[PDB]
Amino acid sequence: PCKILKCNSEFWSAEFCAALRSYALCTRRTARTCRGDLAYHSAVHGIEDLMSQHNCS
Amino acid sequence: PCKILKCNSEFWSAEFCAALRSYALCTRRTARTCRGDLAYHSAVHGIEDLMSQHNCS
Amino acid sequence: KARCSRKALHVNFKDMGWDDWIIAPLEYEAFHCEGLCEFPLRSHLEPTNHAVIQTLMNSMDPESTPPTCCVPTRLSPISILFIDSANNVVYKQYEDMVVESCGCR
Amino acid sequence: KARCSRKALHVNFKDMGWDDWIIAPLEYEAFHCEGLCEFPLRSHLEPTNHAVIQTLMNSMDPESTPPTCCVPTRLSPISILFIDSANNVVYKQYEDMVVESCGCR
Repeated sequence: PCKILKCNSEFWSAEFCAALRSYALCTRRTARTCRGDLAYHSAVHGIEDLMSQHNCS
Repeated sequence: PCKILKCNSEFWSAEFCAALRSYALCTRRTARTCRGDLAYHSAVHGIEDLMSQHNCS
Repeated sequence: KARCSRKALHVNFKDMGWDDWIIAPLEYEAFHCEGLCEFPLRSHLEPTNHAVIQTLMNSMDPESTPPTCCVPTRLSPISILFIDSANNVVYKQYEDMVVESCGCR
Repeated sequence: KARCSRKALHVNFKDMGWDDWIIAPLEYEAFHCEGLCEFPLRSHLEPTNHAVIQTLMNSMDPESTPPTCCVPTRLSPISILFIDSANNVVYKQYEDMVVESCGCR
């Protein structure tokens, strides 16, 4: 059912934030199925952290 | 039966080699029971290694 | 520079923004493992045959073999109450949540 | 500076003076684990809930939480033939001898 481990193998395997927003979209494409998996909420919060670190507008 | 894990908690918890020979005696006090345990042969060979490292006569 | 041992690690779900889905608890003691894994290994570490062999080889020649690492070898669960996808409240026993012993692997 | 992965580790029993009790084999491929365990964790690492949480916290603040470690998460056995105490030849399946996957713990 849940498939956040593909985003964990897609973003993690790939100066601007044109890629971090791609990871945010990868995680939000399954914004319902992974309500329970620790790795889903961990990846969402980590994307939030990296969003306010490299200054992404 | 085998009790080398006490020598692994006696020597490891305690300039001269008056203590390494004590570990050799601790291991040789059970020179038969632990014929099979990987940790016994590992400790014997490690005592041999440390014997020819700090120059123990 | 102390042996591989267990240390305090406090987990606060509010700090992680998981307040938006976790009901209770909001924080717990998880612990973490930290320390040197050098030869010889202690009884309470109770390691794997491979861990023993790798440690011994690292002791023989640290250039050809790197030391093992200090990690959790026994864990306990905790029970979390949350709201899942279908807007249902769930009491679930999540496993491997509290480090209970450390060892070398 | 690469991901937590499995690497070659050759084990030679003659080098360890275990020729005095091991009959066969005299050497085997054991592998070892090595690599960075940073956020996020890969699918093939398949880690523990605690490992996930500790990694995420290390990512948030590396000063308050240290990263997890790269260790063996699945191992296979090998069968060794030796002479024990009672001068008896024994074919024994020793477990956790060959690293088969690495992960973060």
